[PDB]
Amino acid sequence: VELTEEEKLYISKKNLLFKRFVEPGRLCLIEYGPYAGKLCFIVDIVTITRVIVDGAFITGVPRMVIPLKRLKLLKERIKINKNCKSGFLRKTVNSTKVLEEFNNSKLGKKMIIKKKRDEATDFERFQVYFAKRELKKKMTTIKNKKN
Amino acid sequence: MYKKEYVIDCKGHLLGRLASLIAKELLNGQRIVAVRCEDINISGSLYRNKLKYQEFLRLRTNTNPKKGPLHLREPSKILWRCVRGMLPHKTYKGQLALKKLKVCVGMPYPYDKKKKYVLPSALRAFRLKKHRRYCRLGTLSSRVGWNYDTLVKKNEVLRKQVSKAYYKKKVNNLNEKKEIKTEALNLINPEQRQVLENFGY
Amino acid sequence: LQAVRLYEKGVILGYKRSQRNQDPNFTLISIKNVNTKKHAQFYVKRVAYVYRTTKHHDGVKIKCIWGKVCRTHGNSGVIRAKFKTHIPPKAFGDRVRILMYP
Amino acid sequence: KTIVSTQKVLIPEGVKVAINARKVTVSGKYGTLRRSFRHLPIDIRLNKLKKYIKVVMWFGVPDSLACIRTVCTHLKNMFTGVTKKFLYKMRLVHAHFPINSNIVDNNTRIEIRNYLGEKSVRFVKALPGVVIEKSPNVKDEIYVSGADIENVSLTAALIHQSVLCRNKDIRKFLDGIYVSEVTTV
Amino acid sequence: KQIQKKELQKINHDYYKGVAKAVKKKKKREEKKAK
Amino acid sequence: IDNSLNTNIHQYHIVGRAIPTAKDKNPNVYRMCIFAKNDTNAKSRFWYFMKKINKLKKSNGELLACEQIKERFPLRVKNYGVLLRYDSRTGTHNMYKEFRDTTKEGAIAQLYSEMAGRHRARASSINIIRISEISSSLVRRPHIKQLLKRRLRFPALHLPTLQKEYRKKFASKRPSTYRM
RNA sequence: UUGUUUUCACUUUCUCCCCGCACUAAUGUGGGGAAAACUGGCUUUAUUUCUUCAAUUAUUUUUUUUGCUGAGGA
RNA sequence: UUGGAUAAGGUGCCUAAAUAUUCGCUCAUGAGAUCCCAUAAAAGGUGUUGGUUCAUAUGAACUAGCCCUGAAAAUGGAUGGCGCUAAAGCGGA
Repeated sequence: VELTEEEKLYISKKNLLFKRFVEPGRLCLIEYGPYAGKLCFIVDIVTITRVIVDGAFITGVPRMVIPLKRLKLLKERIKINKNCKSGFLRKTVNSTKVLEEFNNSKLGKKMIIKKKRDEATDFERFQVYFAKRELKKKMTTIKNKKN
Repeated sequence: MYKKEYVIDCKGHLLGRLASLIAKELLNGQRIVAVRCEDINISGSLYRNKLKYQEFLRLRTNTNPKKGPLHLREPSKILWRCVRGMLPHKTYKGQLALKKLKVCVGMPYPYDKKKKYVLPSALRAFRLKKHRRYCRLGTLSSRVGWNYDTLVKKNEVLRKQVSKAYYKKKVNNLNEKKEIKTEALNLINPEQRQVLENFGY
Repeated sequence: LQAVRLYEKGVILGYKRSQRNQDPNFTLISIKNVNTKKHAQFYVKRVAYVYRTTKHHDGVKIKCIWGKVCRTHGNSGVIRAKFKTHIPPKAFGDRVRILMYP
Repeated sequence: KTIVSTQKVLIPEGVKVAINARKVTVSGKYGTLRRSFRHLPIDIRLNKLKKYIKVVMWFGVPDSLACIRTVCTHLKNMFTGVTKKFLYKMRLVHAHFPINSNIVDNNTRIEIRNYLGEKSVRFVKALPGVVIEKSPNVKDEIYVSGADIENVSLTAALIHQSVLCRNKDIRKFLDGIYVSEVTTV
Repeated sequence: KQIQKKELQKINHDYYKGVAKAVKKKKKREEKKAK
Repeated sequence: IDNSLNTNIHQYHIVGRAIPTAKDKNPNVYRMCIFAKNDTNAKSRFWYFMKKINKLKKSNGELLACEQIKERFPLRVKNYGVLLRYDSRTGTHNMYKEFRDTTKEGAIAQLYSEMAGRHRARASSINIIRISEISSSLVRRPHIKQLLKRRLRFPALHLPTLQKEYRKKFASKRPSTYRM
């Protein structure tokens, strides 16, 4: 009593016009208010527009309630229980290594490189400038040769 | 605000909010130009806007229509007059602010080859619930007597063909330059390659 | 190229205003990329206004007015500047330098 | 207020469908139809492997919840009209002046005369995709056939509305052309 | 502070118990006045 | 925690008594829990309720206890049924409503916003009564019924709200409210 | 004439069964039933920097960046 | 006179300051936007939001918020204008 290959391929190609649901355990990026700029995990739901949120203690954010308008839902997801709490959440987040998945897509890489870039100092800035000028000389040589 | 000029594409924008942003930019000595005014949108029903403009046309000074409040019909001048009324045009500073603004219906030539900017405070999808009636200002102008719409549309498609040609050519160029850069990345010293790779440059 | 700047550009707005009530004591200054008050407070520094003249004044064609940025104004990163002399209102919209020193 | 509502429309046997962001085109044995839905916040999922279409709407109030059945019924009528043609049977009424009907211009632009003996031409155009003739059964009988329910109904309504009189008591002067039957071919 | 914590639990518990009894009495009076 | 996000309502517990008199030696001490902004407003509202129900005011009475009731668990989901008494511009009604959130404070704040939005009933024209937690089974309003389904999930159609740091006046090209 | 005591009815699931057997918004699902107990809750020991020590009030303590003024002359 | 911090009042532009947050309502083919202050009623509405009372997710009867009708005057006309619908309207926090 199953559906084999039909079911698998169909689901895949079906492709839901809406992904990134708000199912409990989603990964979100707060983008308004003082906490904005950190990763968090949705625990459960209190209503349509108001929702709880609590990342594990890795990201450094306790358990409060934040209006959903400030959230930004992300691609990834974990599989916590509805009644889960900060302890088991910190267990399962490192069990799954979801944040490693996060900082490997385009957005995560952009975020971490932006952090390092605006953290960087004047010496690294000038190192980047000199490296870019060396690469520019190489590229103009290559392009002039290609003719 | 800090460039010699801005050029603003008017795709799916709201007249009032667009006028607000334009006027606030103008009052600080910054030159702004608007393009494709035929695509300005107005929140409300087409017939409600038609009725309001009908009342505007009804209004006229009785003594002499020559001194009458110029009704105008061109969408570009509609936006221009809205900004003028919204800006303190009766003073010298306000006159400078008003006359630092230039607009042309559809695309002209010297503006199709400069980057267009879109103001995210006036986009219809952002600032309107999807289930409430809206309008297209070009149709309103045609109703109130523009009679120059289909010409603008044909010019638009004629420009669109050349635009697609240019975009495909420049896409080819950019994809070639990216390959050149990635291939030439490894001829530099290891220190410079690591410097690039650390910050993704 | 040459002619380093090491300063940020700013635009002069009206004085410390209030509808139908002037107060030509301070000047309102807007900066390049600051947008919030929390980041506008970062600037308490000197400001140089440079303008041209039709004829020479002291052997050169350029004379300047100094001042200091006193305190942020409002929430959107606009600052109040106090100068040795009141800025003439001919200046609105021109560019002014906020110098890194001090 | 609710959050999630949905309906399911079965896809009939011989119809082929194609939807793209609520722009639907539907071919079949008896033509093709194209309808938009962009004026409605609606999600549509088309599973052509197991037929049917599922149409859902999120975060709705009854106002915008009403149109879900409008969409489902309109799609159902599209599929029925593309598998079997929509038809309307009209009858003409004449008391003392018999109505003259002339069918010209390759099944379009019928003319009517003699209605009260006016000796003036009353004619109406036909929407594209609509074919209108007179049935081989009864003289005052007229068949209208087509694919789109809206097109055929609009043609019938224009025929019905382009004949009425003026300043005559309709409660006794009962001549005119009306709608007898709705039918599927 | 465990003894004080027990006492506080007890006193607030008694407060809520009194409130709940008031709720139940009002509900019963409403049921009586219904008919 | 954000001061802008949080409201300013705290449950308060007040016990009071009339001054013992020669005519009546020992009066019946009263006790009551109410919602207000702070302790002073709590005392004022408590004494107003005294004046309206029992024959007693400030001068011929006094306070005994004034404490703050805080939640046992601030991060749980409950359901609250609250009875009201308000007066319209033309009459006076009572009605019973349901709400779902973390604490009674948020429930009362949400209720006040609901009244202001739906009946233009200004704050002084309201009276709260018999607010109590209720089970999932016995909730009486479908628009809170459906929230407690077995496994909820839904999309995120809410439009973006980015900081003042990035709410710039110009952009590169038109964004999309679709997002994910 | 209030306090005191009692009954049942209350949660997690990526657990399983029966009916629809693919019916879903759903990588699952509606309804009828089974399951312990990782989830969660409680009572113990040692720790708090692996992680919080919150929020408010009373009593104290500093700090980071800087604007304006410099009266008088004992 | 020189600085600081406020009152009433405002924070879309004019117009110095929030397209600020957050909670609900409102489609107006003559919407609405501060007391004095520059008019609107009796009666209605199967518009929509929330309630109460009854009857076996349905039928009725009520109830109050917004909105629509009622709603007509002469130089062309005014929430101050522009305009404003995920408000820059309404009632709050």
